[PDB]
Amino acid sequence: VRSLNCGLRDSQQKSLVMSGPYELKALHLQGQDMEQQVVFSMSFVQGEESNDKIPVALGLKEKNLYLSCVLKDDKPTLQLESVDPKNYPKKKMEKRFVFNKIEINKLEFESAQFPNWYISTSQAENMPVFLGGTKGGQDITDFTMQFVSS
Repeated sequence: VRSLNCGLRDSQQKSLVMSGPYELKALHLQGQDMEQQVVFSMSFVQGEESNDKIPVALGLKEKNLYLSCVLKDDKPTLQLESVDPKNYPKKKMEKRFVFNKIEINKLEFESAQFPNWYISTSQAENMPVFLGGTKGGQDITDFTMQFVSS
């Protein structure tokens, strides 16, 4: 299974960063808070490889943590789940972990497990990243892949 390493930044220039051990937040870096964005390991998994759609899995480089979509309090919710390093990424994986990466010049990440739910950020700084179902309103659903390198 082919993987890559990148950071993600919404369309408003908010970089994804770590909150505590089990949550992400978004805030404008560069000249405010310096350059360290979470490094994701994006794997090319199996599913419908539509037109501009590629099924991927988003993992926290070196944490053995994956983003997953689960129902909590009856709403599709983003959680970071533990996985066994022996078994992951590898595979063609479970649904809760698959996101359809939709290309536009920006990217959207739709929950494969919950069609029409997207990885979203608020307009406000330092807020948690979440699964949102509007794609219009004040929450951001568009991102760019950032180089980290080394």
